Amino acid sequence: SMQDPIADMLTRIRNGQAANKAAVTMPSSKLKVAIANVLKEEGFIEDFKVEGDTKPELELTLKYFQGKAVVESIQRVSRPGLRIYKRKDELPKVMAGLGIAVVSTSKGVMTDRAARQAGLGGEIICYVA
Amino acid sequence: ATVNQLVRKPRARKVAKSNVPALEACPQKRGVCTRVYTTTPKKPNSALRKVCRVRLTNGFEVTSYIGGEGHNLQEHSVILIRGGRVKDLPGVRYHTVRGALDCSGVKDRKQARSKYGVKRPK
RNA sequence: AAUACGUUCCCGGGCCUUGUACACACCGCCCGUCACACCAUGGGAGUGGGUUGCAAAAGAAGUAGGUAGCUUAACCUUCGGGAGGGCGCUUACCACUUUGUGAUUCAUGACUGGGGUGAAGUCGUAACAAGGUAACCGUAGGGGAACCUGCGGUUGGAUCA
RNA sequence: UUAGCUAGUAGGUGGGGUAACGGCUCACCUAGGCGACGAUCCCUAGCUGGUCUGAGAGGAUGACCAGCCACACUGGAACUGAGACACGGUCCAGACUCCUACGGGAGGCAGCAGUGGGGAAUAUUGCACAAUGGGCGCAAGCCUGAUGCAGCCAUGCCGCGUGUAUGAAGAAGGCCUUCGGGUUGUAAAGUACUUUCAGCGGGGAGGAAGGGAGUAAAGUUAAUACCUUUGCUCAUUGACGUUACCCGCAGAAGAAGCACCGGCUAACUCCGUGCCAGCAGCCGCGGUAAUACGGAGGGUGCAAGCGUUAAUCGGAAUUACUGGGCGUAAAGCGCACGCAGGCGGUUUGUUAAGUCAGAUGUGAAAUCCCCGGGCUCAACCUGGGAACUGCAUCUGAUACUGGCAAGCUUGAGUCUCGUAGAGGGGGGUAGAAUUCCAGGUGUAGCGGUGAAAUGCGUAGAGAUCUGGAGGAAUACCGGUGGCGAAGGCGGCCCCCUGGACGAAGACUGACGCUCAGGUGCGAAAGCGUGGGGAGCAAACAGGAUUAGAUACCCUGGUAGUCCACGCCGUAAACGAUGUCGACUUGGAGGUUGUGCCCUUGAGGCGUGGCUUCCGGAGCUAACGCGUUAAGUCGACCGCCUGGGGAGUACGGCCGCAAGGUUAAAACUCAAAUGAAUUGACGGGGGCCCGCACAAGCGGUGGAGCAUGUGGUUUAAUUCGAUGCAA
RNA sequence: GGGAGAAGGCACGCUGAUAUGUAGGUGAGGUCCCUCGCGGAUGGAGCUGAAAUCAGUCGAAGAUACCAGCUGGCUGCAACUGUUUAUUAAAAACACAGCACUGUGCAAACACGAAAGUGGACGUAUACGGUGUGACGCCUGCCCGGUGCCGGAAGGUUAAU
Ligand SMILES: [Mg+2]
Ligand SMILES: [Mg+2]
Ligand SMILES: [Mg+2]
Ligand SMILES: [Mg+2]
Ligand SMILES: [Mg+2]
Ligand SMILES: [Mg+2]
Ligand SMILES: [Mg+2]
Ligand SMILES: [Mg+2]
Ligand SMILES: [Mg+2]
Ligand SMILES: [Mg+2]
Ligand SMILES: [Mg+2]
Ligand SMILES: [Mg+2]
Ligand SMILES: [Mg+2]
Ligand SMILES: [Mg+2]
Ligand SMILES: [Mg+2]
Ligand SMILES: [Mg+2]
Ligand SMILES: [Mg+2]
Ligand SMILES: [Mg+2]
Ligand SMILES: [Mg+2]
Ligand SMILES: [Mg+2]
Ligand SMILES: [Mg+2]
Ligand SMILES: [Mg+2]
Ligand SMILES: [Mg+2]
Ligand SMILES: [Mg+2]
Ligand SMILES: [Mg+2]
Ligand SMILES: [Mg+2]
Ligand SMILES: [Mg+2]
Ligand SMILES: [Mg+2]
Ligand SMILES: [Mg+2]
Ligand SMILES: [Mg+2]
Ligand SMILES: [Mg+2]
Ligand SMILES: [Mg+2]
Ligand SMILES: [Mg+2]
Ligand SMILES: [Mg+2]
Ligand SMILES: [Mg+2]
Ligand SMILES: [Mg+2]
Ligand SMILES: [Mg+2]
Ligand SMILES: [Mg+2]
Ligand SMILES: [Mg+2]
Ligand SMILES: [Mg+2]
Ligand SMILES: [Mg+2]
Ligand SMILES: [Mg+2]
Ligand SMILES: [Mg+2]
Ligand SMILES: [Mg+2]
Ligand SMILES: [Mg+2]
Ligand SMILES: [Mg+2]
Ligand SMILES: [Mg+2]
Ligand SMILES: [Mg+2]
Ligand SMILES: [Mg+2]
Ligand SMILES: [Mg+2]
Ligand SMILES: [Mg+2]
Ligand SMILES: [Mg+2]
Ligand SMILES: [Mg+2]
Ligand SMILES: [Mg+2]
Ligand SMILES: [Mg+2]
Ligand SMILES: [Mg+2]
Repeated sequence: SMQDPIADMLTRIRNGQAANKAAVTMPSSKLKVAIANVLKEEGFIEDFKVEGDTKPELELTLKYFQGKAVVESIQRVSRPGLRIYKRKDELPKVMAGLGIAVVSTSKGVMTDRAARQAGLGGEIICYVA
Repeated sequence: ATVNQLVRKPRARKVAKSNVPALEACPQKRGVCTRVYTTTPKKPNSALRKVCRVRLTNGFEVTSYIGGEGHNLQEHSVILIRGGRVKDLPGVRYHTVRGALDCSGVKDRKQARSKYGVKRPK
């Protein structure tokens, strides 16, 4: 049974990057759009566009730099079997700063740098490197 | 495997018993010799080791191994026993320490005299 | 001189593939009763203790209640005593101790079952090759021993139409 | 492998009691309370700041000190006292010890010392209230085995010394040697220069602030009396204390040992033995060349310390939350359903419980860390800061999770129509075939094995034909074909029924996945009852091979295999791969639907369900998996932590029994393992060669003769060769 | 199901309050009623009347007389309840349900009867008779040399006639 749409999205994008897919279409959601916005604001994906009235679908387009995939590892940290919540001063640091850790906070779904600048924590979602 | 299983069943340890039970976590124990004799090692090497079945003070009776050459100890002799077993002898788990109350040291010893209780030569 | 149809076969050798629990490399490895020594264990008619449960008996001192007696410094008195107090007795709680029957644990116990390590021991070769009956799994029976047989399943089996 | 416990027990009314609330207690009434979020019971254990180890998370632990509790020979009790059910207070019972005139009494060092036993081990029956405090006293003043200090122990940490600069005749001796050499080695001897520490003799702080006696001033009253306070002057005070420290004396004196040297790990050569003596944490050494045993020489490490032992942490990612695996090494319940539980598609609004931000209190002191200071440095002490990762409250943030109310269909379930199927249960029917019964024809064999015999035969066997009796399964179809959760299911027909898929259509609206306990199904073998029994076949009888053969082989043969109802719940219950969701290149098929094309052939183009083979990326130790992943994830359950002992015993449950289930401990071992590689072997296969066989020829073994070998005899029959290769 | 009344324990007299006699049973007179008398809905005047708490009291003793289980453990036999030698043996002796074998197709076997006839049985192989063992759990292992029983009449002997 589908019990983690975010994990499904991460699996789909990782498989698309592995198999050299131009774009990966999938059912979308508000949290999926929020995560795709963060992924596009960091250059990890080309772009995305929601298509559909009753059943919206995200159509994320992958980015390939010199053949090799731009995103190296996308790992779901907080899974729906073990919730992980970290304070402002306890946020992780992927690849000592070269990677990002998406965090959903009170102000929205921002990144590590944005959360640290704003001065508030949140609960992590996944590491992108 | 999973946290949901581990909260129900905590990860138990793998505690193993000590190899020196008769000492009862004690560096030394005083005993009285009961059966001093000689035994033979197992298959890989043949020799004639010197062993002694000694009754410890607490009540345990064990088999030690006399180190070096020359031991005046006999039945009804007070000896001191420390840990450490002999690999090539089955059953022994302890060593009689020389220089004890009655265990005399090895004669004409020049090297490692402290391990056999030998006075420093003049 | 004779004979050589052909590799069907004995012997020795050369190449490929297959299986191997062998690598001083099959004159390999290796299994279990049986005897002897030692060690640690279960059963064991019973034996001696520790702890403790249940149902009771038990009433030293000490607390609270009761007063057929014994007496009385503070208060009152109408001057006789009164109120109150103490002693004694009794009732209620309780300790030591005692009786009956259980539970747990420790040591011991004739004898007995299984297990482990052993030194050129006795008996046979079940598994590892198609191990020469192909083994293994569950089960029932049988036998000194490894094991054998029947039933159901697997190839974690070698050759070939 | 401790599952039910609790009847003052849960609550209520009233009374009593405590300083205070309260079944704390009493009388009555209600039958409740705890418990798989571990009740009850057993063993062990003082708790915390802290300490060790660990980068961290964690593990171990409660030495000193500090905060709390309990205890004072054992047990019970009460009184005084604000404060006790009281270490040096009281009463009683029990043991111990002691005095006695025998009537009767005295005591509790788990205080400081110290004594006797235990142990491997734990200190002197030392000085002082001079200071910091306590108790009493207005004060002076007294007590203080707390405290301040002295003594012993290298028990731990820190510092210093045991001389330094010269010093090649490379002195002498020792070590080995290739006898030329090098090693000890600037090491030593000798010269020069210092005296830290130990000793002697002098000087000499600080821990001392306080107190008493007078005097000037202030507060007081009637008072200059008496008191308190503020300054002043002389008395004064130290157990440590021959104090710390400084200075002069002289002399290099009085001051270094232990462990190791084959690899792990830094260090090699001889001598003595010869699997004996002996070493060892592992690998292992010694059988005459031991760098491994003992000694010597030399070298390495540490140092007033050096090694062994006992415990803890690390390495051990070897209980893995950080940080593992389950196809083959250990690890998927045999399968399915499902309670509690775990998780959960998508949108809005609301709440803000988790989560996120800020503030407050607290998180003792002590300890760690950072910046400074004092001890001549350090150990040690100390000031500030940080930290104490936690908790409670308040004020906000609303993305996520959670609660609430509305929606949606993509998840899921249902209708309407067809399709295939050894899906299951029950009842009938038809042949092949085997075995017996009866009859006919028919004569000397039948059966069996590598070969034989047991066995059936002249009482007519086997064979043939006819009729009859009874049991099981249904040759070809028949396939890496189908169905079913698994086990499993194969003639045909009927009756009832479960499940799966597809064409198009609408709603139900998260109703969804997994599952500890629990229930159900569950190959064969096995047991009970009542039947059946043709063939096959455990046990068993006979024959046979073999040294033996309680087996393989042959001839018979009981349970069983069969039916109905019952019992166990075991398998290599295997795809050794637990259920579901989606994502991630292809080829060749198999089965079964469905849409459209000129369906001239099993013509083509798409789309579904199941399944087989090959294989790319990816994964794996490799074999191998590879869209039906063993590729990357998500939700859940179960299991694994070295091989034996052992899935064994005990214990609880189930079972008529066999047995099943839950499941250890002591002891031993240095391995036990799986995928693959190179050899070797196979009573495995394929191919090939050689006088190796097959077709010859001649000889050897038969009887003397010439030789060598073995044994015999002797003083020697000298020694060596001892399969083919003597 | 049992052992089990396991074993072992506390109260039992009398008086008073509860209640000058409770609960419970029986249960009249007063009021509607009828499909009207031997009737129903309320009604408790009564007599009867346990069982316990609280307090007191007397004796050494309150199931105070008569009546009225001794208990537990280890074992052999028999399953048990019964029956058996009237009149020395009551038991381990017989029976027993259960189990096995055998014969019995009805005009059945068998037994009493020279026979009729009857019982079996006015039953019909799940019935009857006989023989063995004797509830129930694990089983009944090998042997037909001999004597009985059954199946066969190939061969030998064989009465009466
Ligand atoms: Mg060649
Ligand atoms: Mg025993
Ligand atoms: Mg009493
Ligand atoms: Mg009394
Ligand atoms: Mg074999
Ligand atoms: Mg054989
Ligand atoms: Mg085999
Ligand atoms: Mg057999
Ligand atoms: Mg199977
Ligand atoms: Mg009250
Ligand atoms: Mg670590
Ligand atoms: Mg403590
Ligand atoms: Mg005292
Ligand atoms: Mg003392
Ligand atoms: Mg001692
Ligand atoms: Mg003082
Ligand atoms: Mg005094
Ligand atoms: Mg020299
Ligand atoms: Mg001073
Ligand atoms: Mg070494
Ligand atoms: Mg660890
Ligand atoms: Mg692992
Ligand atoms: Mg395995
Ligand atoms: Mg294996
Ligand atoms: Mg399975
Ligand atoms: Mg099972
Ligand atoms: Mg909140
Ligand atoms: Mg906060
Ligand atoms: Mg300093
Ligand atoms: Mg602190
Ligand atoms: Mg919400
Ligand atoms: Mg159907
Ligand atoms: Mg289950
Ligand atoms: Mg069966
Ligand atoms: Mg047969
Ligand atoms: Mg046979
Ligand atoms: Mg049967
Ligand atoms: Mg199993
Ligand atoms: Mg399995
Ligand atoms: Mg399920
Ligand atoms: Mg299928
Ligand atoms: Mg493949
Ligand atoms: Mg078992
Ligand atoms: Mg052969
Ligand atoms: Mg009444
Ligand atoms: Mg007897
Ligand atoms: Mg009887
Ligand atoms: Mg009997
Ligand atoms: Mg009787
Ligand atoms: Mg009699
Ligand atoms: Mg008749
Ligand atoms: Mg009998
Ligand atoms: Mg019987
Ligand atoms: Mg018999
Ligand atoms: Mg016969
Ligand atoms: Mg006859």
